[PDB]
Amino acid sequence: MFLRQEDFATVVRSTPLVSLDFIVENSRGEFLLGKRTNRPAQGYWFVPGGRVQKDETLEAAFERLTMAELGLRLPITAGQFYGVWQHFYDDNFSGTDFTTHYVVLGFRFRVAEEELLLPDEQHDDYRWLTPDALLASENVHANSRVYFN
Amino acid sequence: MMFLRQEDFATVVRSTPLVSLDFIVENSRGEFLLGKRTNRPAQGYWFVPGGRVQKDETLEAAFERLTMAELGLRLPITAGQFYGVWQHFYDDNFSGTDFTTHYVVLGFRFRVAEEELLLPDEQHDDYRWLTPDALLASENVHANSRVYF
Ligand SMILES: Nc1nc2c(ncn2[C@@H]2O[C@H](COP(=O)(O)OP(=O)(O)O)[C@@H](O)[C@H]2O)c(=O)[nH]1
Ligand SMILES: Nc1nc2c(ncn2[C@@H]2O[C@H](COP(=O)(O)OP(=O)(O)O)[C@@H](O)[C@H]2O)c(=O)[nH]1
Ligand SMILES: [Ca+2]
Ligand SMILES: [Ca+2]
Repeated sequence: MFLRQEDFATVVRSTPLVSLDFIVENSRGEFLLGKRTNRPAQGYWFVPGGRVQKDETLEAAFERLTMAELGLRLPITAGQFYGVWQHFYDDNFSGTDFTTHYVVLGFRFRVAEEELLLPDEQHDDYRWLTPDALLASENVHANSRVYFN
Repeated sequence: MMFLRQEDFATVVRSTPLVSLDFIVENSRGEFLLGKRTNRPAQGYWFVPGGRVQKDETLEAAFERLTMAELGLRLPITAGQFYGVWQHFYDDNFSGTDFTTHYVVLGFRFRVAEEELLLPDEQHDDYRWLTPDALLASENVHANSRVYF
């Protein structure tokens, strides 16, 4: 259920979003971050992830979101559950007039870089970063840095 | 902003998953608390106490608000044992049968002293402390509560 703009605005204004964030490792002990082109956390390096839709199972969401974010569909069985997190932003997808709140389910998994097809819709660049490098940069959003604390 | 007007809550339930905390509440003898629900969804079923997280509310704050509202006893989230992520889908909703309800649920288990609760009558018309074997044997205990045991 991909909502029309009016109803997505009302939803974001009124209730927490539920999302899956992906802690994606390569063959070198590095993790995938993309530089976000959408609000919230626009212009920051952030892990790939997205919200779960109405009446969508977590199993279905994991497949839809891995395909949408990484260009590679993976089943939820590939992910290692990595906690429940909470992300609060002062802005939203279409403005700076109300806040966004996510309750986030983290999942960690390792992939082969050559099997991904990284899309350009939500990020304008992608890097595989070591925990030390990502923790040392203010350009990586705090909500992504904490996964590596 | 937090407790929504009915109009806004209806839009939310129609359009996106709710995020809730369900409480697996044990007494000193190893029995667990179930209430007979007076509201939709799962109306008329025995169910664990629990409720949804509000916009811009931390999970820590929601746990305190919800234990107080559900049990008459405020407990901190540190008292709870994380008990998994679950998903509950219902064909009806708080206002009737016009649309479905979807919850992404964070389970928490903890023991209380029965004598210290002040069980409210707003959401349940009866309460029982049941053994796992007993609650598992009854179709009047909703499947979404039975699975915790
Ligand atoms: N109109 C609309 N936009 C959405 C919906 N869900 C997500 N979006 C937007 O679609 C894009 C991708 O969604 P998602 O990956 O879930 O969002 P993220 O938290 O920004 O990474 C972002 O620009 C979101 O703001 C929806 O139901 N309706
Ligand atoms: N108007 C309104 N009602 C709500 C809201 N959140 C929950 N409710 C209703 O308030 C009561 C208690 O909420 P909760 O414990 O979260 O619901 P449960 O899932 O039915 O146990 C139920 O009747 C819900 O339908 C809200 O933001 N606005
Ligand atoms: Ca995304
Ligand atoms: Ca409740």
